[PDB]
Amino acid sequence: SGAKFRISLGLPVGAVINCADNTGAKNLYIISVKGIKGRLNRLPAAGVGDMVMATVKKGKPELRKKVHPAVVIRQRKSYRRKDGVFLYFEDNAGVIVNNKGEMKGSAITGPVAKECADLWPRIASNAGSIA
Amino acid sequence: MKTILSNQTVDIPENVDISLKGRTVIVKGPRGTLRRDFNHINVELSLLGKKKKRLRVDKWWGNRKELATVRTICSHVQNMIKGVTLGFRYKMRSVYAHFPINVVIQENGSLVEIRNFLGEKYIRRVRMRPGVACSVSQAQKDELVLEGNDIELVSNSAALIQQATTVKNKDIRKFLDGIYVSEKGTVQQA
Amino acid sequence: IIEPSLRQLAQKYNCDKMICRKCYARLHPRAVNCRKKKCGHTNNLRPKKKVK
Amino acid sequence: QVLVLDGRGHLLGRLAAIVAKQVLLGRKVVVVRCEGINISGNFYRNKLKYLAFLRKRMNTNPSRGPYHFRAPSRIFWRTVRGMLPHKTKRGQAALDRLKVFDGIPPPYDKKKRMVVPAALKVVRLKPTRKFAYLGRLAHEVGWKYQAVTATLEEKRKEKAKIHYRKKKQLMRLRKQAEKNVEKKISKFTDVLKTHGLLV
Amino acid sequence: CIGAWHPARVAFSVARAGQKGYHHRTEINKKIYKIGQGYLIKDGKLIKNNA
RNA sequence: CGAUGCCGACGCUCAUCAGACCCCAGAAAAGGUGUUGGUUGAUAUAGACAGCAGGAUGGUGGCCAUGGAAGUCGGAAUCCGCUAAGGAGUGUGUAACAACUCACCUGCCGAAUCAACUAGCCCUGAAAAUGGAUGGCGCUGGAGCGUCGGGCCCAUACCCG
RNA sequence: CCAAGCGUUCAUAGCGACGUCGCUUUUUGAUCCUUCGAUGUCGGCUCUUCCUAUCAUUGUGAAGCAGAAUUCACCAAGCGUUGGAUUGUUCACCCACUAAUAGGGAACGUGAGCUGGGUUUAGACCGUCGUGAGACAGGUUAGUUUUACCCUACUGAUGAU
Ligand SMILES: [Mg+2]
Ligand SMILES: [Mg+2]
Ligand SMILES: [Mg+2]
Ligand SMILES: [Mg+2]
Ligand SMILES: [Mg+2]
Ligand SMILES: [Mg+2]
Ligand SMILES: [Mg+2]
Ligand SMILES: [Mg+2]
Ligand SMILES: [Mg+2]
Ligand SMILES: [Mg+2]
Ligand SMILES: [Mg+2]
Ligand SMILES: [Mg+2]
Ligand SMILES: [Mg+2]
Ligand SMILES: [Mg+2]
Ligand SMILES: [Mg+2]
Ligand SMILES: [Mg+2]
Ligand SMILES: [Zn+2]
Repeated sequence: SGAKFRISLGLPVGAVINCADNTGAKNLYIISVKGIKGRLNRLPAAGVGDMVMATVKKGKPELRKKVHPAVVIRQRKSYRRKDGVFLYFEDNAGVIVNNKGEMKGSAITGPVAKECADLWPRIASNAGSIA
Repeated sequence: MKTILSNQTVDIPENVDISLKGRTVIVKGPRGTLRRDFNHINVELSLLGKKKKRLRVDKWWGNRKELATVRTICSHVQNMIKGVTLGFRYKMRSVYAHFPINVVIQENGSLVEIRNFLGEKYIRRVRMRPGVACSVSQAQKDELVLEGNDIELVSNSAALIQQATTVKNKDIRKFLDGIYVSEKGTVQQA
Repeated sequence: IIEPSLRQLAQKYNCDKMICRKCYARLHPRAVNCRKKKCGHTNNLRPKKKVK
Repeated sequence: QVLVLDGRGHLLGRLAAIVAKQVLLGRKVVVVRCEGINISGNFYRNKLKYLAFLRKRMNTNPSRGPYHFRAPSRIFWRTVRGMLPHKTKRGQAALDRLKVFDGIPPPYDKKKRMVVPAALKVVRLKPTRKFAYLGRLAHEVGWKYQAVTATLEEKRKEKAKIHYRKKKQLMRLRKQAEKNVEKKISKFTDVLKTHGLLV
Repeated sequence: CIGAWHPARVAFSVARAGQKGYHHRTEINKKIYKIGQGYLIKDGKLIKNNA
């Protein structure tokens, strides 16, 4: 019921982020972002908690050469919260999901942003820690 | 073609007194008074007789459109007589398949609240025209009774309620819910 | 469910109508010409189709 | 000196045609109550006419004209300007011989107003024809002082009513006085009747 | 491009260089969070804890 | 913008894209229960046209063709009796029953009514890019359209000098 | 526009043959009126504006509209109509997001605004053609993008009556 607030977007289209699950994919290459209408010359951009469409550039062959739905769980660009805290992570990471938002893998490596965890309970249950 | 003369007469009941201020018609009866101005029509109004009064409407040198206005005035004047003697009573039935339509009368019958129409959370509030009173019908369930002396005010009041409960973005041949005018009578049957 | 008498009352206002073939205007059941200028008061009327 | 006209019940273009010819002959004209002026045709088709005018604007700089005046007085003024050769000194001199007012401000409120029977709506229109009111039309295209002008026009009418009652009073005395002095003025009353002055 | 060939003029709606800022502006719906009191000398003591 | 500031004449037309003068500067088919005028044909004081009752059946569910159609769907035929009358049937309804309304008829009240065409004006048909042009303002008891009067305006034309 | 048909039934919910009447100038033509003492020739980029023949959104009418989705029509151009791979491309096609991914004009808007990828000088290669010099709406590679301080318009800045 409580809607997420705007956060700074650090991952335009073309960003290659780490894949932080145990699917087999090493990195995720963002080809688009969900919910972006955009305007002329503006690249769609993604932040923690956003579902994006990505391909695997490095990883298991069965996962390569196709488009997956993924969710960003960490970002290197610092975003403000309503308590005034500017948080950023050591790296940009995501996890492959399906359209329903449930993970394709079962484990997550590293922390998961609170912004994404609140939005995706299936990702939240797998998060070892929350930031 | 212009017609030399076209006229019609109206009989006035004994308990009704009609006075003319030019083309303004004032009808006074047991239930009250109604004044209507006919200055937008170029006719000639005349009161004839003293024991059995009559109202005459004349249209000299009228084309087809102007002749059609002669009876229209007579019918309006007759309705005014009907209003001040018997009054007007429109009844409405509320129709619904699943969701009962709850109607609450406020402000001595001048405000109507409609709730749960097709299950909507929105509350519809319809304001009756002056001189028109709405009331729930103690005789029948899911019925309203609108009463007043002016037919147009009463019937406009009922049109407001009927159009308040309109179905949107559905097949209205299937979703028939609404409050509708079911009868056009008189307050005092006589 | 609706009492069949009340259904007829509702149908008088929602179903018993003629429809202009040129401009789709809702018309009284005894209409012989449309009332809209946009179609030139055409007499190409058809009944409002009945819901099944 | 000045020809004061009352715009109530006059059709816009017929009043302008007569007024324009008058100021071109060197006469000063004042038209008051321009909101009381009328136009033939239903209100709606006359509102569409002004909205069509309202759309005329220099696409590259609207501030350079046309200027769409919203007051019923200025609408009438521009209509008289359209019947004058206003791009010549002779026309501009005439255009300066015309004053236009909404309502009746002083000093014309306490002066007699003339009408133009060749532009009166009761004369020139068939009674079954629709017509528009310049004030209502102006109010619905951006005029802002319809409510105030009506407020001040009602004050004027209240004062004019007291003035009329005073004049009727002074006329009832005038008739009585003529009876009291009837004997002394009978001879002079015969001269006037002999020559048609008194009937 | 500051306009098409026709109209053979630069339109008022095309971006041009000039003054930026120092514009009159009216902004609405700025909530008052606090109406603070000024300093007072009371009993020989400066009372200024308005924060 | 010189001249109708004629007590001009008889009609038509309302346009929420009106109309407005050779060339010429924008419109067609097809439509309208807008309005006007015409042509033809009906029917009406033996009381017409609305409005306000009944009737759905007697042979008979006419026989075919039917999985099944009884007046009710396709194809050729398409009669009688009792009568104020009553199609061997216009429309209601299914996969079949089931069901109803018109044709018809008299009861009422009391002057014109119905239909098909045809032609005027108006309207629909009728969408483009800078804002926009009966020349403009504007004009609707016309300053519009058709038929016509007196009068008046002025070319470097005609007349006299 | 007519309406033979399609649509289980049923011409016209939605379509619609045989015919026929139009509109438009974002296609191509046809013509040769203007410009050959020169109006800078494609496309993109950028930027404003306008049209409606409406894809989305607001309000609506109709469906063979139960709901959901969709289709047809009305008032309607206020606000939107995107990111990319291949191509010089306009066009095209595909990926992806989206409420939607509508269509167009402005000297086929816009080169003293750019860029110069293509076309369209001089160098050079290939194929076909030619004895040849050379040619090719056939490929290929390299090939100078000038001036504003004038007037106006526009943007701001003093000021003037
Ligand atoms: Mg771009
Ligand atoms: Mg303003
Ligand atoms: Mg001579
Ligand atoms: Mg068929
Ligand atoms: Mg030539
Ligand atoms: Mg030639
Ligand atoms: Mg030249
Ligand atoms: Mg040039
Ligand atoms: Mg449109
Ligand atoms: Mg639906
Ligand atoms: Mg060009
Ligand atoms: Mg240029
Ligand atoms: Mg250049
Ligand atoms: Mg090149
Ligand atoms: Mg070369
Ligand atoms: Mg050779
Ligand atoms: Zn219609």
